[PDB]
Amino acid sequence: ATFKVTLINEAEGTKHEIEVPDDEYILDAAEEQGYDLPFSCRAGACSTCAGKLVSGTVDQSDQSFLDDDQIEAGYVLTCVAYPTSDVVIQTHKEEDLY
Amino acid sequence: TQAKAKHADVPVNLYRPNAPFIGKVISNEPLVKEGGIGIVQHIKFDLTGGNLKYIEGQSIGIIPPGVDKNGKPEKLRLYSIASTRHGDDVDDKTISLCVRQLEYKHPESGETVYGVCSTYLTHIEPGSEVKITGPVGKEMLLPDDPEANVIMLATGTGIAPMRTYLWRMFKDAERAANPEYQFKGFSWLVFGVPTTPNILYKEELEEIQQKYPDNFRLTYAISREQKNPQGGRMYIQDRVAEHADELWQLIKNQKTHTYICGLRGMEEGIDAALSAAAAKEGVTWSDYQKDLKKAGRWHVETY
Ligand SMILES: Cc1cc2nc3c(=O)[nH]c(=O)nc-3n(C[C@H](O)[C@H](O)[C@H](O)COP(=O)(O)OP(=O)(O)OC[C@H]3O[C@@H](n4cnc5c(N)ncnc54)[C@H](O)[C@@H]3O)c2cc1C
Ligand code: FES
Repeated sequence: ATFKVTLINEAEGTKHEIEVPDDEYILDAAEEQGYDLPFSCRAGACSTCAGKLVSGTVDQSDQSFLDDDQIEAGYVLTCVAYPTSDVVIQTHKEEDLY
Repeated sequence: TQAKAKHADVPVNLYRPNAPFIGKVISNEPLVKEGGIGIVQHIKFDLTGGNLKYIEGQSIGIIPPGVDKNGKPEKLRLYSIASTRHGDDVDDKTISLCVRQLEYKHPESGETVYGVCSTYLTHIEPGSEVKITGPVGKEMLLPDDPEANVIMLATGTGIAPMRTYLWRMFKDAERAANPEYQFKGFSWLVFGVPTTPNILYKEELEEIQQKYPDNFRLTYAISREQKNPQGGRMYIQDRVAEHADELWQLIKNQKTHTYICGLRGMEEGIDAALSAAAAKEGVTWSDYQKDLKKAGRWHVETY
């Protein structure tokens, strides 16, 4: 499928609605969609691209940089998250950890 | 954190950046011999001074020293435990790491750059104080069933987690240190690497070979000195492709589990292989694989 991923931002007040195929990390999609996203290793191997889910679902089977307690809240890594659903999510959520 | 331990039996995150555990280094020996490509070195920390717990398949965080290079405090860099839970000395006080030196020419100025952390570890000094972060892993847990079949597709320093898998399985010591797990099943490791002398842990994984013909099979992929009949250097994807039918046969078993680890981009070639060999029996490997993650039988960690 190809689900809508509305990028919301707690600051400038962004609710940017984007479309993401079933086979593309949430990062690359919106990123090349006219939206410059925060990131670093782009390999599920750091926190730069951290995200805090609001409503929706993704797939986290390619990670292992990955606290069961952290992920239990709804935290995502945009550079490696496949929309398992229509996903609302807030970016720039890397300071919520540590 | 620190005292954060009250639930489950899997040691996960009994230590946090907000409560580092300054483990200390015991040894630090090469793993790529002369002729090899790059620097990859075995690093072993002592655990005394803390209550650090873990098992085989978990990840351990290392915190670098430094407060001046990008203004802010250094950040975590995660690594996979290269050792059983008991540690590398078959006790409970140690733990081993598999770290490659990261270097690349600058995107712009071409200057070779050295990753802060691994460049730290690789040149690390015995008894050099190192801050460790508790374990953070649950997607590469090793099942307690000796009967289970452990398929292991790793490249480069992705040989970490299979070492803990294979060590516990086939290490005499641990074999006696874990009487309640005498592996009688059949595990299979496909190992991709540029050079023979790049073959990390070769002279032990092969010792495990001649001793357990029936429980361990061992396939190298050496691109720089191995060619498929179609005239193309040997990558693990190429080795999988060669044994696709075989391998596909395995995972269709009931308790057969798969473990892939190593640098990102290894998984695409391998999904293509199983796909073709599985489609012949009529099935979408994407769908079949789609459902094996739910059943907890397909385990991927690629960084
Ligand atoms: C679960 C997990 C397990 C891991 N296990 C291991 C392991 O066992 N052994 C191991 O060696 N590593 C492993 N890694 C990777 C390791 O955690 C670090 O990501 C890696 O060692 C980088 O080291 P560093 O901190 O020295 O680099 P850093 O200082 O963080 O710098 C790396 C940074 O360089 C930049 N960059 C990198 N390459 C390029 C390039 N060519 N051009 C432009 N920009 C670039 C990026 O900003 C990148 O994040 C694992 C990763 C994870 C997530
Ligand atoms: S940019 Fe490092 S995990 Fe996404």
